[PDB]
Amino acid sequence: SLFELGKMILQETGKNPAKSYGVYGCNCGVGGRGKPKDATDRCCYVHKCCYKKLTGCDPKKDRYSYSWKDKTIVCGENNSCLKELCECDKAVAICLRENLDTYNKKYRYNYLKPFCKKADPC
Amino acid sequence: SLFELGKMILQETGKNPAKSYGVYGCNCGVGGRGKPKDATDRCCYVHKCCYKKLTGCDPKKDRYSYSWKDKTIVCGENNSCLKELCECDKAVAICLRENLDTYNKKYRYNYLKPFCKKADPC
Ligand SMILES: CCCCCCCCCCCCCC(=O)O
Ligand SMILES: CCCCCCCCCCCCCC(=O)O
Repeated sequence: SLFELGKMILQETGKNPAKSYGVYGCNCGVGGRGKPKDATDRCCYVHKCCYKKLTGCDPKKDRYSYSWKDKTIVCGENNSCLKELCECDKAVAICLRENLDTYNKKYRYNYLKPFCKKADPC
Repeated sequence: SLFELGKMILQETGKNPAKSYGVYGCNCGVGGRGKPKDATDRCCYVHKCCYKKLTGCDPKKDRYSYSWKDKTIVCGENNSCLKELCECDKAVAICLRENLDTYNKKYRYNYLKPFCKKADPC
């Protein structure tokens, strides 16, 4: 769910996840995808595409189990859809962390999301 | 949609809407309803209940028309659902402004939303 996702992003990036990513760029946070603004935005683009392969569970509301082992997100023993969900979430938290070097605060609150250029198919 | 809603909140409160209200209390922003933490939180509770009873349009996704007339939000006639939605948003934006006087920063990023006491039925 959003809870696990946020917790993962905090754990990987060290950053308040709604603050940094809730409305970032054309792909991070609320809304759908769009032409990505930068690498961070692409992480989110990839994450939303990842969600589309999911059937059987709801990425926003379904909670799942994971742990923190040797500073690594470890997706739990769940079920098939929840496992892949957890893996989508882990992957975006890692990607966001890896692209902290180019995170741009000026994209943090993109209230112009509805006007982002249409995303290409996943 | 979220676009109109965030814009009204900014126009009414003067505050970055996702920043102040995206994760506030047990009721504002992401997630569902819960026992309100304060007056600001209560505004969002009422807003979420307002959303509950709409039919015909999607409150988070569906754009609508409104105007800023003498610093008043004036909902366009739109259609039945979009107008009701517009009035839902207008109401919460006004409510949030009216309660800035007790807004509490300590509630701004409640990552423990899922553990709020269950909200009463709308
Ligand atoms: C209490 C519920 C937790 C709320 C935390 C929300 C933080 C998630 C925002 C980060 C966006 C993730 C990337 C994406 O949009 O796919
Ligand atoms: C692209 C537009 C993004 C706007 C995101 C922020 C929208 C408002 C957040 C707070 C909503 C308060 C009312 C409620 O929670 O029901």
